[PDB]
Amino acid sequence: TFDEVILPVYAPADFIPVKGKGSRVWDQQGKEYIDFAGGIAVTALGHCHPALVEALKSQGETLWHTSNVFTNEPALRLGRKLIDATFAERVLFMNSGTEANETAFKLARHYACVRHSPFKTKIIAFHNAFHGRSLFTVSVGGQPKYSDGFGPKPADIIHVPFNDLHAVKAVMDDHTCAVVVEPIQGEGGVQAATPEFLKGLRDLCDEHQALLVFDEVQCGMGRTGDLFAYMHYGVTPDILTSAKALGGGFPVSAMLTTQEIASAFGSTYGGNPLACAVAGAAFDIINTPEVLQGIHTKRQQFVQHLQAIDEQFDIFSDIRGMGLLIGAELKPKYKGRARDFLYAGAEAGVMVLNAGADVMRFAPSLVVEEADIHEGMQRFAQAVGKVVA
Amino acid sequence: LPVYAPADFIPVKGKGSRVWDQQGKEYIDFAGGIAVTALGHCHPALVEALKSQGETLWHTSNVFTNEPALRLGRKLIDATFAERVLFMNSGTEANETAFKLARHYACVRHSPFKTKIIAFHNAFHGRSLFTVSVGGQPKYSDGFGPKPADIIHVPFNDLHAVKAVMDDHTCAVVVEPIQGEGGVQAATPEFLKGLRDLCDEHQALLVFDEVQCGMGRTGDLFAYMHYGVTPDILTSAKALGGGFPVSAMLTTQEIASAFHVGSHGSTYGGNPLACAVAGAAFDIINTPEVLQGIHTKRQQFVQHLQAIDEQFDIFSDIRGMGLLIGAELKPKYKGRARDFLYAGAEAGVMVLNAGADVMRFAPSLVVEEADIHEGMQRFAQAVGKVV
Ligand SMILES: *Cc1c(COP(=O)(O)O)cnc(C)c1O
Ligand SMILES: *Cc1c(COP(=O)(O)O)cnc(C)c1O
Repeated sequence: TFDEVILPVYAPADFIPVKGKGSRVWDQQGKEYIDFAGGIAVTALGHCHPALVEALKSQGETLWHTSNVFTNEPALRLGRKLIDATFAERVLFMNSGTEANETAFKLARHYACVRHSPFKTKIIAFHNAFHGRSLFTVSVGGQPKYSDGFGPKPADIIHVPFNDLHAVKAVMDDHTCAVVVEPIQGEGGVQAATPEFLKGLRDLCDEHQALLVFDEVQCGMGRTGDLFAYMHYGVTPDILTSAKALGGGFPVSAMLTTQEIASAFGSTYGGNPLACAVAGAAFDIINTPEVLQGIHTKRQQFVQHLQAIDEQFDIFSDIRGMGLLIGAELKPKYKGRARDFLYAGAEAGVMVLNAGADVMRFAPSLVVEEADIHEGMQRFAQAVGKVVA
Repeated sequence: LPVYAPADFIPVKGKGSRVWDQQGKEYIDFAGGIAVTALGHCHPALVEALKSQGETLWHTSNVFTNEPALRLGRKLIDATFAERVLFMNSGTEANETAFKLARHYACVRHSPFKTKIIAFHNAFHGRSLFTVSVGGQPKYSDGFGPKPADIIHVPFNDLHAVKAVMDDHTCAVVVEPIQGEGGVQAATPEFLKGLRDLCDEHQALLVFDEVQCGMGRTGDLFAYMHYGVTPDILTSAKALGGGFPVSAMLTTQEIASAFHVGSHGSTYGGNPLACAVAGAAFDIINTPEVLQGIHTKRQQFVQHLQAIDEQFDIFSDIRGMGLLIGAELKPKYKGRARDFLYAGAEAGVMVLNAGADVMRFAPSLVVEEADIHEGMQRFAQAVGKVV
């Protein structure tokens, strides 16, 4: 049915998920799967979490939609929660990570234009970066194969290697408006920024009067075991973007910044009432000491399994990432074959991810039960075993 | 300039075409959150779809399909020229997908140099850098650094201008069959058919932005059906989810095949919860009875607007299609649209603008006759206060 209905932009699994509860999912044939993928780090509280269902139902019988002309109570409440918990003084709500990034990039550009010079236009970004698939965001993204072939790209974007501080210093000048970076490049093989690199970015932005833009669409909202990855590093950005985990499955996103920067464009703008209600309930759960502590407990449970799998099958050269964003890089013998293990995983009843062709990625619910971790990782071990044999 | 609500106008509850704020003041909703809540607030069918799917499955990623998405895709394909659909979150994203597709199709089918996009003055297509550059308001596209190039703007309804700028290096013509933001201006039959013929001649794709005028708004499922002019690509949002963030890009198999695995496009797009709600909305809007009702209701609004002009002498033109209504103000009241809107709010009726000279109405497609009369009596009161 897929090939007959929707554009040839995706190559989906043979099975169709129909129901989810917690970190378990069922297809049309009733086959049960363990979810270590979370729809690519989106369902951070699992499927149909009672508190998120409650919020959806309660707001759903009250008010769904206002235009950006009006504010609404769920948006104001969520805005306040994000402002109180972060560096942010102002928040702008959208629907997707791409839109949040569009907003952040446009703001950095416009801030430079009005506060400094219309010629202050250079955006520094990184190879293997992913920021979305709109023309602008994909051009800021560091994957030419995704940005090629759509006509003239928005100009004045410069790409250098991730974690290469000297390259950044080399390209930055008084005509630079922003540095855009994922504190951890999720799609780009789960590579975390070094402390010196991220700190260095802050110093260079300060020097050249450019804005440091953190894309935390994937690595934000508790993913790393801190509310946002920047908190782990102790490096404060000028602008931050958040989505995916923000709504635990509901299409929602946020752009966070200071009042000084926001004024280039109330403490909150926009935000769908239904979306913000759900994101509010999601925030309330994730931003607790115990949930954040548990993310680190759960990571080591996952990592110990991956270490045991490697001890058995000689398969991983590296296990990396932060919190419940986990990357397992394949050894040279299994290079380029990440998709093979993902497919065998699904056959064994476990849903995993890739991060390029050389890396297995895990992004489960932040509250995934210990029992589900052990069962799912046993399934993945069997899947690995089938590929090896 | 921009219309913003004060601290004492915060909507907290909606029921049908009525809205209440924090202080419990009741409003009649003729705005629909800018033509979004096409079935009113908290419609029982849409609430039921939201709640039931909400207990089952909200989100899988696009490396999976889902039943609600398949069901909705099938319904759109069966009812339109479309053979393939791509689901996204917003009209902007749908337009991004459409414009990228037209560009990529030309690149692979003809030439990497076939890049020109023809768009129109006063057009609105969204607020991403690309979509706002295709949009026809330079004030909204200025000041964000280098714009994506090869976009040419000409006046809406000016066929000769289009003919003049089009060539073998043109990949697309992008147009709203009715320009909603741009003063509620409908394309003439000659103009829109002319666009089809020119796109045929130059092997360019005709892209209809029906984000505002689509999904029943005009009294047809899509505005293109009224005109009898079939586009190569169509975009839909707003009314599609009746308040739930959802959008769709509609095209043929031949065009869709230009995209391969990885060409696009989304994390949320194709969302099981979104598509279930949109399915329920589609099922209600795409019925002869609701679509007939839209024309009945339009005339009820128009008769009130005519009566207001008879008493107050404020309108020079009443236009639009279905329940997308534009009422242009007379020269003596140029630039007063915002003031009539705020006076409306004071009188307990929510209306829109379409530029500083035009009043816009985009109510629920099933707005009750009683709400129409009451709300327009409130608006007639608001007008009297202004004049
Ligand atoms: C997934 C992701 C995005 C894209 O967000 P959408 O919701 O797909 O628009 C952008 N940036 C990063 C780092 C991401 O991981
Ligand atoms: C409202 C509108 C859009 C924007 O859609 P979003 O959902 O706001 O991204 C684009 N084009 C037209 C014609 C519109 O009316």
